[PDB]
Amino acid sequence: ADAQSFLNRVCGVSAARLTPCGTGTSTDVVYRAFDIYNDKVAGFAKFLKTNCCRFQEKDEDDNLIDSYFVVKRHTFSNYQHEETIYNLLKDCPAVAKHDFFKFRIDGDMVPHISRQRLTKYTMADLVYALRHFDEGNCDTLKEILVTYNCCDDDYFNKKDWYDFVENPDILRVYANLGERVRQALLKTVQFCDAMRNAGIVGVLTLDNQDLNGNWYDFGDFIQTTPGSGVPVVDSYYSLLMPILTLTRALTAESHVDTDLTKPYIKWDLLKYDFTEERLKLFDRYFKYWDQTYHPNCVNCLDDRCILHCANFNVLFSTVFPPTSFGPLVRKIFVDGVPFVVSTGYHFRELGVVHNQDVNLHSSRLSFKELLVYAADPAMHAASGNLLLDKRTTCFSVAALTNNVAFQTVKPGNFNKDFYDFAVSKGFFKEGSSVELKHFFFAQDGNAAISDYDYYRYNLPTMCDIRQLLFVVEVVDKYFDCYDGGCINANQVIVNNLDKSAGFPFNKWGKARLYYDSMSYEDQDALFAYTKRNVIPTITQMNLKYAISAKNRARTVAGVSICSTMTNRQFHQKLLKSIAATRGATVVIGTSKFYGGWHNMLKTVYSDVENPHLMGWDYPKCDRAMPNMLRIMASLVLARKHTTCCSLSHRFYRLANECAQVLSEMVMCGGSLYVKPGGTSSGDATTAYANSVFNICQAVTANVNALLSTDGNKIADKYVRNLQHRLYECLYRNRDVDTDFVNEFYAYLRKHFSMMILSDDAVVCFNSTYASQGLVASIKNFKSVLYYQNNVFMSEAKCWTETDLTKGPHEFCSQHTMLVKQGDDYVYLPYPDPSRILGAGCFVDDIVKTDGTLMIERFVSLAIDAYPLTKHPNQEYADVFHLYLQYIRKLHDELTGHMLDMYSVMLTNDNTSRYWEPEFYEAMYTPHT
Amino acid sequence: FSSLPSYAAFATAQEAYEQAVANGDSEVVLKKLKKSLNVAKSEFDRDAAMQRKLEKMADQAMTQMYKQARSEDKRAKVTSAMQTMLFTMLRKLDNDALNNIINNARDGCVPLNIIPLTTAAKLMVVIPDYNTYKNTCDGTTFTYASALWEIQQVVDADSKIVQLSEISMDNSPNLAWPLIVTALRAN
Amino acid sequence: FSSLPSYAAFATAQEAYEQAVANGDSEVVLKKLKKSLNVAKSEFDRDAAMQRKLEKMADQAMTQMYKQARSEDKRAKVTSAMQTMLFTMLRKLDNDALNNIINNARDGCVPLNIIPLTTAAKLMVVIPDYNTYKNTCDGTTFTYASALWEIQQVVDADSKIVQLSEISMDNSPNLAWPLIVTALRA
Amino acid sequence: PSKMSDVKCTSVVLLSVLQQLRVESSSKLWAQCVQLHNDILLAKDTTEAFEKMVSLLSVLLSMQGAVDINKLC
RNA sequence: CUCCUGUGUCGUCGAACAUCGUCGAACAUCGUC
RNA sequence: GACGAUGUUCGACGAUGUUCGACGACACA
Ligand SMILES: [Zn+2]
Ligand SMILES: [Zn+2]
Repeated sequence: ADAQSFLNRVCGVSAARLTPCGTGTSTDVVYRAFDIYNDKVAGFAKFLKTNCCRFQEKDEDDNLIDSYFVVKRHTFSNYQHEETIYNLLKDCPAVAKHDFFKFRIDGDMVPHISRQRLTKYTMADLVYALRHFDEGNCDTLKEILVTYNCCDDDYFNKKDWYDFVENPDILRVYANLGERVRQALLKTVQFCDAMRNAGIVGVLTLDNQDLNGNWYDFGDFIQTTPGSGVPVVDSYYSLLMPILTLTRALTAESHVDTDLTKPYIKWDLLKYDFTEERLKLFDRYFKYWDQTYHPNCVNCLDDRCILHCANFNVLFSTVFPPTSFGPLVRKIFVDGVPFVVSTGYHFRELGVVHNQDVNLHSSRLSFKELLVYAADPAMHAASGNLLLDKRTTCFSVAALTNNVAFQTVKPGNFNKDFYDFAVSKGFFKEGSSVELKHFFFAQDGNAAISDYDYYRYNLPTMCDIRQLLFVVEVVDKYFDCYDGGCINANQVIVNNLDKSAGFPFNKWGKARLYYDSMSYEDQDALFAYTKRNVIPTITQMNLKYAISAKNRARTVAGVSICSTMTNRQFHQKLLKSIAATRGATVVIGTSKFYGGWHNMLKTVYSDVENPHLMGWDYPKCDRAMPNMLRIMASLVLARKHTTCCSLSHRFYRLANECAQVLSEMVMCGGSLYVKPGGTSSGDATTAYANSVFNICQAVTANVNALLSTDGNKIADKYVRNLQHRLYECLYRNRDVDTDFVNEFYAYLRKHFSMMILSDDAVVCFNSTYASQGLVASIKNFKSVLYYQNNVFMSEAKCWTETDLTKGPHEFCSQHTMLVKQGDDYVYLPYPDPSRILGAGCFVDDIVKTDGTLMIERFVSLAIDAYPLTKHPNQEYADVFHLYLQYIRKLHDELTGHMLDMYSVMLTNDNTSRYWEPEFYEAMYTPHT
Repeated sequence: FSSLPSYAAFATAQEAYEQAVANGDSEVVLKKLKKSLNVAKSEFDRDAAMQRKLEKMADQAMTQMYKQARSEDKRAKVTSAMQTMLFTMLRKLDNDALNNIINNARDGCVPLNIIPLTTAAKLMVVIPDYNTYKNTCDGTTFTYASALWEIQQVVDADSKIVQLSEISMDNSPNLAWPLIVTALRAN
Repeated sequence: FSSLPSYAAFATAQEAYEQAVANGDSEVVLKKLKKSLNVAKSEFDRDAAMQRKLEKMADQAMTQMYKQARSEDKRAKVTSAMQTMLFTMLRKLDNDALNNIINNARDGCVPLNIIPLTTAAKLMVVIPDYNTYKNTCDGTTFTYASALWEIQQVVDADSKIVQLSEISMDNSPNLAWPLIVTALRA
Repeated sequence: PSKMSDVKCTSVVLLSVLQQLRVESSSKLWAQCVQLHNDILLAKDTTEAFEKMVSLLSVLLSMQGAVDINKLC
């Protein structure tokens, strides 16, 4: 009939066995992902394609394969225009056939365009499926994974198949798309060359490319003089970049002739430069990215150029051998005695950087030269044994000794008198609400290395740079009210001067020895030396002995004294200005006593219209944090040095931060390993880089929530214009638009309020917007973490509170309770009673069991446990009353022991304040 | 405390006041002697308090000088320790393999991660399971890092010497894992 | 505060001042009695503050020594107080397995390895005499840790495997009797 | 109190006693003791925490350090 | 021979400053003889 | 020169408050 004639016309010449998928008219495919930008809409969303009539092709045996004949029905002007633009690009092999024809649909010559043999999905569909991930709505991703033999439905039958921590085989399942994505990139470069040669101008979007690589839809292309065409590939490459490392697109570049069926390239073992290789890779895959790429980020022009080129370097460094990164040693003669010291560094992100003050043939070593030579891992690794540690997958450098060290953790010390007292006061009964859950868990020798091995969660993550270097502007706006810069050595405030000094300096003393041995001139000289040289140091992981509720080990990282000593002078002014500011987003240094909790909460709630509360968590926050976001945090913190440091000084300070905190050599046991990335616990600026990263992820979730909605359905005109300009400032503008950055910052601060501490946040958002999709929800955080953090955030760890009279469900391990405090209603933080009782019953030293020597211990625990006395659950208040009665008993028996052992009274006339709730109650009221 | 000018005035005014109170004269002179006794005792207490201030300044100086004589001691001690450590670890370092791989580089600048990989004369393999041992260090000699190593002194997690014949498939649940194999680069 | 020499001076001064203000004298008398009270009260405050400082320093130095002594006692008596605490609170649990194990181990029937929990794992316990063997074991079943175990083999002190029908009252003195029995959890 | 809190506190005290007897100098034994301790502290059923307490106490009683007739007098 | 960074609170001790009081004692002014 | 009166001046003492420092402890990220 008519449909059969249409089908035979659609086949035409090819031996195409077509079956009418849908019917003989438009098919209206369900919700393909488009990347559109016109005068009305703008965004990367899922729209409703409705002007096509698809036919699926079958081969012999009449079973269906993955090739469709999409037939459009557009007007005559567009028909002739696309025919003219296709008659030029027809010779390109990265272009699907088109076969323009005319067919009498209703009686009058309707013109059709029939692109031939195109895959069910496009590249925009793959990118949207992997970037906006929903663990219960991922049908397109499953179909794409199955259709290309990455896996099979029995894989999705299992649990947590999508998770990156549980089931890390999804990395291999994804990497099975790498060669397909890489062939798509090569076909894109071919198409760009054809466009330039034919003199065609047009914007390349992702939704106009198959999952084979072929291009089509020459609708908005303009013809020009041949040889002077210009493709626009900003949105294409930028939206594509996060999946170039997820699917390991450039794995085939490690092989000989760049094909996976050949051996690896046996790179020269002494080679460390790899700059011509990086330029070749760029010119091969990103040829028409029209912004200068510096392989070595030491030649960059500012911090935005550093972020750009470091993104490209963190992609290209996955091709080169891992033994070619790290310090670049060199033979130095210290008075006719040959040393081996570091005179450079080769970063995976910052390229190659050489020290400027390298002096061969020295005569004598001063104190600061001895420091920089004893802190380098060069002399410690060049002299130690080789090491092949089969317990981990992390790179192992050398073993410093002749044998491995297996460090264990001990159990806690049972305080039996407090426990007997508690169970005499009617505690710890069967089926009670308050029970012991926090203990001192013991560990065996295999705990330190099994906890270091969790760095396997830090994968190379390439970031969408066009949105990362806008999110960085909004974050910098979040950090404007502070005052930072470099300080002299005599202005540095160091507290706890009797702590360890890292490795190897802990063989000779604590930090006091090295702060007293060095005059202020020596410290200033060392600091001014780290601005022209890279000092790679060694951190030391060692297990933590503290009370917790989970039986997993906890390590801490002790960074050297050189690194802390100079990082203090760099950052301490800004860090103190952050910790001494109230009313801001980053609530660091704000106390919870004397009405501080109420003030913080009232500041979060500030002006939001339909306020709900919300809080999330980062799974494996320190292990899985990508290196690009840590470099971004460092640059945002160092943006305060616009007058004290030049550009090269700031770059060398960034290089030092990287080489010392980000990818340094970790000594776990008695052996040196290579840390892939993350955050060092003992870094000077950890609780603040964490806050910058927190705000970065929240702003990213917000731009992903606003750009991924149908702009045709946003009822408000202001928000529609704001989404249009947001897309245009991400992917169509290279410069910084300070007016729109201020406008988006105001929008966020009005509709998405935050209370950020280090990787702990509480948000008071506008619930109507979040339901319409104009601010971030929990699903947007889940998606952003999946594609920008390589973790899966389970919604069982996040929370939401619709009633603001109850505070946050949890913030800084404290719950919130609205109590009446003298005609006023305030918010008070109360802990977990199990935590306070566990701190009472289990101590970490045998002398803390005596009690009478440790009454201030229980005074502090009762200060922390006071607000439980306002709880409607009676056992929660009984906790505080128990602590008070025990303090009284402790004082009584101490007085008895003093009167009997010795023979003198110890009234003290002032110890009766701790038995009564007035002290602790005044601890939670505003001063005056 | 008698080393001050006002102490003599104090003693003299006290003596005059005593000689006056031993007679009991009219109040016009007695009050003036009390005023002189003041001026004396007031300047006396002034200079005595100033003497206490200067003595405390001297004590602060003494403590500040007894602390520097220990800070310099500690500085010299840690300097000696650091450079002794450098010169000691350097003696197990300088050889022909290092001087050979450095002299092959473009400008003498080689990565650090290949210094022990190509110059170290002793390997240490830590092996968690038995299958890892079977696939890694089977036999007395094995190949790693493009070299040929020679097993000697395999020990266990307790640092007790394990014999090569005890590492079997059936005896593996009887010895403490991991085992730390030590090898020597065969020439 | 009443034992210092200034006590009598301050008391007499205050009493005379009250007696004089109760009299209603001229203005010079008020100021002169106030002067007496002034100097007396001032010197009394002086030596009383001296005594307060001395007593506070004494109490501080006494409590520091007390804390030192108690800390040393705690650190010294460890490893001998932890064990008695452990057994004190193990007797209080009053379990039927832990008490059985404790009683056997105090009689001599100590195990040789960790007591297993699986259905077919091996257990080896020492048995020092026949009467200890007489009540813990009948026939083949071996009752230990409040659970039935099935004997596999019994050895002597010199690892000379012995059977089950040979262990008896008359046949007891023909062995050395640290018989290591073996069994699996039934 | 309850028979669970007592068991957890006794397992804490028992592993302390074992650690003082230098069991840390045996990799396998210390690993098993740590496993039993951490499993008693996370237990929910009282009938399994008692089995693991049996196992841990059997680790203690198989040595010859603690004189048992004097402690249990 | 091992225990990191930062924040915040409590306790003890010490120092400096200000105010008030306990005061001791010089006088700078006023009225009178 | 004395009488009376106020206040100014230092030092010791007591207290309060403020701020800094040293040591100990507790909590949090
Ligand atoms: Zn650049
Ligand atoms: Zn600066």
